[PDB]
Amino acid sequence: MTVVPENFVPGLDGVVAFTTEIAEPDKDGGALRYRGVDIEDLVSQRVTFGDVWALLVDGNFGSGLPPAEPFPLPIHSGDVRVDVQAGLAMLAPIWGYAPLLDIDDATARQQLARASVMALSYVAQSARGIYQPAVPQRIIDECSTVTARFMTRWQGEPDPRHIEAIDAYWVSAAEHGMNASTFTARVIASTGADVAAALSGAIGAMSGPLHGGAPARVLPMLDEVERAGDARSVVKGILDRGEKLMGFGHRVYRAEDPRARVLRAAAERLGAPRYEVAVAVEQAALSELRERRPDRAIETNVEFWAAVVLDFARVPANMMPAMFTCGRTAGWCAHILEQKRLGKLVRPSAIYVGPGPRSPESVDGWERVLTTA
Amino acid sequence: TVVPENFVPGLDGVVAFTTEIAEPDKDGGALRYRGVDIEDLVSQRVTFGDVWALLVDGNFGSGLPPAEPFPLPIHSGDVRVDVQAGLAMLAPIWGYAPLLDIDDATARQQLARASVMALSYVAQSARGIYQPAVPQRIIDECSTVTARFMTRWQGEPDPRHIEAIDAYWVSAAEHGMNASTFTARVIASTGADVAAALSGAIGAMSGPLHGGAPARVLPMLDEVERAGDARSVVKGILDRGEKLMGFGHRVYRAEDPRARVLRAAAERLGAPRYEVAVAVEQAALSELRERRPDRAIETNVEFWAAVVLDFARVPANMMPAMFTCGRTAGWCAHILEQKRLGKLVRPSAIYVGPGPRSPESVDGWERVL
Ligand SMILES: *[Se]c1ccccc1C(=O)Nc1ccccc1
Ligand SMILES: *[Se]c1ccccc1C(=O)Nc1ccccc1
Repeated sequence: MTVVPENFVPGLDGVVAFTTEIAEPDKDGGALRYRGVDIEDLVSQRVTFGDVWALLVDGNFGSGLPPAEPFPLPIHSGDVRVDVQAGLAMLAPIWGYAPLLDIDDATARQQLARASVMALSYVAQSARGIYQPAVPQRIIDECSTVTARFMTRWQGEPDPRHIEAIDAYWVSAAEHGMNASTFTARVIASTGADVAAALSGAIGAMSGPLHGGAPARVLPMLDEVERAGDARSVVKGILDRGEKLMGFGHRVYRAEDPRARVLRAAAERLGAPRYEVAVAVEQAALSELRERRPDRAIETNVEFWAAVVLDFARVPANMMPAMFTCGRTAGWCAHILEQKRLGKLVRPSAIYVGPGPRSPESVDGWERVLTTA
Repeated sequence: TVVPENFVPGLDGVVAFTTEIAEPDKDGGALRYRGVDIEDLVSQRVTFGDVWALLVDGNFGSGLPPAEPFPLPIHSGDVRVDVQAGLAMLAPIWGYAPLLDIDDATARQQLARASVMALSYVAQSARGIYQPAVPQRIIDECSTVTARFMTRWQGEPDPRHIEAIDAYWVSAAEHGMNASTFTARVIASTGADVAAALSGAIGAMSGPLHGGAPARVLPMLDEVERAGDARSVVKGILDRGEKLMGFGHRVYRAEDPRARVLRAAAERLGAPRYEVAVAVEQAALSELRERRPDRAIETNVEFWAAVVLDFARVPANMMPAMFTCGRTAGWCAHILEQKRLGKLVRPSAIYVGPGPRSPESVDGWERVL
């Protein structure tokens, strides 16, 4: 008889696959820490994304992310995710990226940083589009931070406070543990392949709708409440139609997500025009959902305030998933470097529950098969 | 106080899925596709397209369709990079929706369209940009996708070479759960489009640690052609410290069924390197077992994969792409199985890093704006 482990969980839910020193998503304590440093501390003191990238990868504020070299994007497919996923994979031949097996830690760290900032450059060019002239390097070179250079390359003359919005969002979305995309990067890195191939694979896993973390569409709901005037009526109407309230649902932490609280505070101080309506919608959505089902513990998803912050920086909705990918490159690179030092291939097992030995003549459609008989 | 739950890193020996696709019966020394032995499939010369349908669908009847005309848009100098990048760009132009928004029939059709697209991309990339493309009219004269692949790449393929590739691809179609197959399932579990899953799996196959890629034995095989004594040459390689390529421990009970199948194909098709290769196999096996009478030493399947692939005029740099082409059958079958399972793959990790500390206490804080 074919048996299965007693604590068999399809999808490896709750199974410990690694021990990491990178970050601690303290869901019981309601805090998020990068190498022991709270994200609230990082975002309150206005630490740029390039420095947080160094902190996660290196464990200290050693060497920040360098600027991207001039490299026009070679892929124009109409999908920003596809453009950067394919673009990164082709960096290995032209830049001579060796397999992770054949390089030391210092080479891998430089390669990770070089490609990480190239992914940001590729997204900015793809977002700008092919029907618009490229921004000259001189305007980009006037900027001081990586985040500022990204917006300048994409928008030309971005609002300085919109740059501050992206830094708050990118830091808050830099790393959140062993998600599907981070797991994908570590598995590819565990084969010894080049860092470009590992980053490209993780981009593909992030594209999936079920991955979680991409900003949900809440602008149609926010626009309606601004027009109607009563938030409680709008949320009740959406629920009464059999639809789901976007941006709200089951709790992830024990309470309010620390990333969600950080993003809401950023929208207030930076002067988000939608902040007043968004707060009113949040309290109405919580009150309606916490009363209709008083048993569930329901909090606000971080994707609700991520959309508000990204919309404030004038990011189109179809571009929002790409903004999430750009920030997550810090967490991806940190886990890739840690996996290289770990030095063990990741290969789980599978239990066969299929048919037993059967002759080919016993398979449906065998007569159609052409053979030497 | 921070303690792990009696684990080892890398998920070794941990069951992640149950599968109906294939059973690598290592303790019985047999490999079966949906219960069908690969030895039976090869002995009756079942083509790769039919085996692709058997793995994905569980039955024959609708094999791999011919590839549509599409000149390869990526020329990076690496065949793996070309196909991996090219497959990812199929989604926007072909309207590939995420796996969450399509039914099984749509997913199966999209997998077949991309799977045969990957073979065409590899053939075009191998042929290079310094040569004109083979016209579609000549390709249509062929009857199988394996013959279409050789025609698109070489132009005037030897019929024996086509049979050699067909035998190798069947044995390399699927070998259970591995890093590349695991990667394809993980990406599919997010609901992403099948093109993204295949592109990610190709990157996983690129890694040297994956295993199964054709062994580097040509310099050694060329050597025994000179000396003429297999026994003398192998002993020298061990004596000066190097490792005999293509030989190692046991994988199955005694013999890998794919290795026996591939070797039988070499003699059936009159491979010139066959006589030398068998002599090296016996010389390497006898000396390795004699030096270490405890460890079970058996011929790696990748040793005979190099012999068969080289016979078909496949260069050494192309051999990893050849392995990628054959494995597309297994990846497509597992992606469809993952689609029906509908459970996201999301493991957990334990934090063993530094405790809560202020940013000022971290080294290098003074160099931060
Ligand atoms: Se971009 C740019 C262009 C000219 C002068 C200064 C800048 C700049 O760095 N702006 C900025 C960076 C970071 C945060 C807010 C604003
Ligand atoms: Se390809 C080709 C071109 C012209 C005529 C016949 C073929 C052909 O089918 N060759 C072949 C296919 C499969 C196995 C052996 C040979």
